[PDB]
Amino acid sequence: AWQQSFETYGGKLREVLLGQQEAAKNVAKQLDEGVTYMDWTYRSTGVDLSAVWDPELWIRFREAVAQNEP
Amino acid sequence: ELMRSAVPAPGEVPNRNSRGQVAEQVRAILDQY
Amino acid sequence: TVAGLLLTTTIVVSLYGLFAAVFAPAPALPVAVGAWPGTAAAAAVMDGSAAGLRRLAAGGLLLTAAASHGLFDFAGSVPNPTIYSLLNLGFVAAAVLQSYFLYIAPAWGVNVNWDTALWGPMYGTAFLGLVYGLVALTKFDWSSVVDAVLRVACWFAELTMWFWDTFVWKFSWSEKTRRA
Amino acid sequence: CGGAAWGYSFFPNTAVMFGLERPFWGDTLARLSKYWNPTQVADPARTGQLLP
Amino acid sequence: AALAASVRRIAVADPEDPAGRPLPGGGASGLDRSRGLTGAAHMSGQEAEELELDWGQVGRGALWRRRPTRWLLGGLDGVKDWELEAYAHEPLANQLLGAKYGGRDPRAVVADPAYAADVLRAGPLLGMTFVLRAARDLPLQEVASSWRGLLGNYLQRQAPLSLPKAVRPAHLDPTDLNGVAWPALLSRPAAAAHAAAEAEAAGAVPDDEMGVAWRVQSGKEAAASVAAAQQLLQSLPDALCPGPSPAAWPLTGTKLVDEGGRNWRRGGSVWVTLQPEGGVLVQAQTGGVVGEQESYLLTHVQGQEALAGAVMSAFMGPQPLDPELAAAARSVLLVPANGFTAANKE
Amino acid sequence: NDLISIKYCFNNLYNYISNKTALSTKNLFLFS
Amino acid sequence: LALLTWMSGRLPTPATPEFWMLAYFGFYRKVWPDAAAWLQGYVVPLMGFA
Amino acid sequence: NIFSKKIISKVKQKKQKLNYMTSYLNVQSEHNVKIFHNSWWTHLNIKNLVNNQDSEFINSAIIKSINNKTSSEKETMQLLLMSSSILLHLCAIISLVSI
Amino acid sequence: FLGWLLAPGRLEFYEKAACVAIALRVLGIVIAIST
Amino acid sequence: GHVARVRFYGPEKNKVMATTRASAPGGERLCKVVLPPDPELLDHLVSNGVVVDTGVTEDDRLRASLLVQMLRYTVPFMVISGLFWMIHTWILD
Amino acid sequence: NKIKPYFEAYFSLNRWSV
Ligand SMILES: CC[C@H](CC[C@@H](C)[C@H]1CC[C@H]2[C@@H]3CC=C4C[C@@H](O)CC[C@]4(C)[C@H]3CC[C@]12C)C(C)C
Ligand SMILES: [Zn+2]
Repeated sequence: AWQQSFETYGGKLREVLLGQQEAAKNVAKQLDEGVTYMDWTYRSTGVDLSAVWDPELWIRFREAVAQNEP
Repeated sequence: ELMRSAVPAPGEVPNRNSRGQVAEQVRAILDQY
Repeated sequence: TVAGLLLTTTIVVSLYGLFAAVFAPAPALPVAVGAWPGTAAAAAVMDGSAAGLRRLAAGGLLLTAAASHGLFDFAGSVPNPTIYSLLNLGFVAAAVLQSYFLYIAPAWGVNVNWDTALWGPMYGTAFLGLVYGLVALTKFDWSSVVDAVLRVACWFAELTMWFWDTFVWKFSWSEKTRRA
Repeated sequence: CGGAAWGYSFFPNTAVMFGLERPFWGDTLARLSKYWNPTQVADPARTGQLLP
Repeated sequence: AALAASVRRIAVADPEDPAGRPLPGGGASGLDRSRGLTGAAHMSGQEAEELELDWGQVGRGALWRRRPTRWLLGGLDGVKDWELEAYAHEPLANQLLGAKYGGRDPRAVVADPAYAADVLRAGPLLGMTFVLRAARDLPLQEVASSWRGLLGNYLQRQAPLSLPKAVRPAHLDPTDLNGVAWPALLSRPAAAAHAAAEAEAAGAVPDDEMGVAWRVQSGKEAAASVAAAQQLLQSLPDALCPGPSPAAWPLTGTKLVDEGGRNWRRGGSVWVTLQPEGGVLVQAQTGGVVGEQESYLLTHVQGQEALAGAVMSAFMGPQPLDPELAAAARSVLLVPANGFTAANKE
Repeated sequence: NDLISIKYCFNNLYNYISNKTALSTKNLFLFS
Repeated sequence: LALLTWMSGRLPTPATPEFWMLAYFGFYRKVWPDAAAWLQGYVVPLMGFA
Repeated sequence: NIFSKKIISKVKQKKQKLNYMTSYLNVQSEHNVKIFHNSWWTHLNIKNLVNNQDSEFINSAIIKSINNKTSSEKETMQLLLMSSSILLHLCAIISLVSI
Repeated sequence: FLGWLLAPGRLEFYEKAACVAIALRVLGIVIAIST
Repeated sequence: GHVARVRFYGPEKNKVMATTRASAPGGERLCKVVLPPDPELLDHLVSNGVVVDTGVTEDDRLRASLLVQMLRYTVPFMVISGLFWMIHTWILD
Repeated sequence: NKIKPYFEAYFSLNRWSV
């Protein structure tokens, strides 16, 4: 049932995303660089997740799914 | 030669097997058929 | 209560606006040294027009101050509480239209920020009257905020219980078991 | 120590318990840069010191 | 070209034979030490002086879509559109305004409108320059329309102006293009006073102590000039935007605007400088890391006294786009005429 | 916020001019 | 609040000392010194006082 | 397209073979879990052989430091130290035995 | 920690236990549905 | 001049994630480097036009790491219990 | 859902001690 609504959401959001094309590539950059090094976590949640997080493993995961090479 | 890096590449490093991998290699070649 | 709190703060804010505006002679505009040494009033003092037009505004906020002190000390038991609906319009309609002009005073090219002793009370009273109209439309009972805070606290309790039982120490471990 | 580098102590060694046993690179950089740069306050003019 | 593309610093060997050990030159070159920065290139004074960076800053202001109000929560409603600052050639300022207005009480000099008329008329002789940095993203069309609207009104209420009179022809230097004449002229006999007097005997006599022989615009040249200027302005909104497809527009194809060509990227800045005889030079500079920044020369128009006077008044006239900008400009422009300079590079 | 720094600039500039003129008059008078 | 409710078995209300200990220590010495600045910067301009 | 898919898969397997076999110059091999005589150096307790069998600086330094840094205040600090240490050990044991 | 948890001996124990658990579950299914 | 940007990361800020330009051998990658105490590294970094970036670096050190250390000590038991639960109950229902 | 009732009660013992 997610596919039927996903079809209507696709075209609905496609033009809204194609409109900006600059904020859409600023927020994506910020979001990616912020999930890479989880250094925003202490001031926002109180648990400093940067001590147990591995940026290299996340970068390798990203590139692996980008190139499809496990 | 002036503008060459001396840090080779990630790609032009050829594989070299240790002894355990040599053993695995000969086994996988003999049980091939 | 809540509407009582709004009306109380309205009377005291307007009281302050007057007691500060008139009990002192007048303000002095920013000099802005070097502003076209000729005319156009740049780097100058103030004048009759300004002073008196302002002395007016003070009287307007006094009028609404007295209206609000009357409504507070009269319907603080909120004679008959309802037909005050008349005065209510007179306290809301004006208010919103006032705010309208203020909401476009930046587009009008006015300097509203250099002098706090005049625009502060106007903006604050417009906001207070508008939120009073809003709260009178839906009747915040001064106990509904208690229900709101209890809802958010119940949600965050449900959150920390899940967190504690999943990541720190199971609830089946730390609590005692019966029958043996 | 006699050469016995470490030991057990029955006291919990809080630096491990709170994770503060590594020294924050900038601190070490500062300490070393100040160790390898001895300062001369006197001047060889007043004190008749001609050689290092 | 590729060697300059990188920055690799290759030491040089001492041309005396024995060992050829590298020379003790070294050096970090505080301009190159400044790549990787974002805004500007911190350069520590004397380096900026020997680099011929003679345009001090005089004033800062902004062009708002909406000025913020204290009384709204925090004043977050105030949306800025541009950040403006002004620069002026400090040696020429100290030579021009430093002979007459220097040596008096600054407030007393600021009190009379003669100084104001001076600084509004003596602009294009100092090479006055104005920089506009886009505080946010901006579509091009609205910017064009707003600038036309805001400058046409100055262009109409513009009176015939006072212009300086040419004391010398100053031919270009054909054989040696670089060769500049002034190092000789200011020490021509080392007593250039009387020779300059003889030079000005031909054209006109300096109307004051500053040395400028002014000239008010005639009954003519004050109506066709403004007409041609209005013609130039009326050709703006579709020159930058010809046709409906932005892909063919000039700014499309360079990082100054979005890849879509429809919005001006935040951080890009426009530079406008004014030469004396009605010359306007406009350039653009992308924003971001100092190492990858670009610079474009857009157009170098000539002969529009109307445009020069209109912009000089729009920034420093009796009714400008922001008052404290021009006030501070006049003040710290009086500042270096007393010998010193802003940003004390001595 | 530049205005305040400008005030201080003009104060110091006037003090500079005035102090030098005063010392000039005084010293040249002492010579003559 | 959640952990005390789970441990002691009753929700702390202004009638009980747990509420006031939590209030004073927690709120007044950890959350007040910055919520105060937030309010003094963003909500008093929404009123008349400067 | 399926034809290109199949030919690409064949050449990929051939590249992997070549890299496992000799000097091929653009590929990355995959590694495998090792399940056999892994480690080998842990099956054995050899502490008693290497020290030829055939911790005072610790406590001194701890106590001297809490003395030196912060009347009868040293006694309060020392009692606090000892008490909190014993309580840590007891809490650890009880929490363990509660599973 | 994971190097200690997924050691080969522990891995073989997990394998054996999973096999026996699957066997017993499917036997429960078999004797239940044939009833 | 092959490196574009370095990003110091970690809780004590001695690892960097260097990014290489397009002219580098192998194109553009991200490589992790662990750094020894060398007091000449930062001058070398800035005088070659490298965007050197740091973290947030909290000043407490003991209130920052205290809820993450509690987790480092408590999570292993949760992992072990979940694994054995999977085996002996999610299968042997 | 071990703690909801204590809030619904509003927005709607070691016998050996004694
Ligand atoms: C207007 C106030 C001020 C803007 C300063 C700029 C935006 C003005 C001053 C000089 C002008 C140009 C001179 C030559 C060009 C090119 C020519 O093709 C047509 C006319 C045109 C566009 C002129 C129009 C745009 C220019 C740059 C503030 C508001 C920024
Ligand atoms: Zn030792």
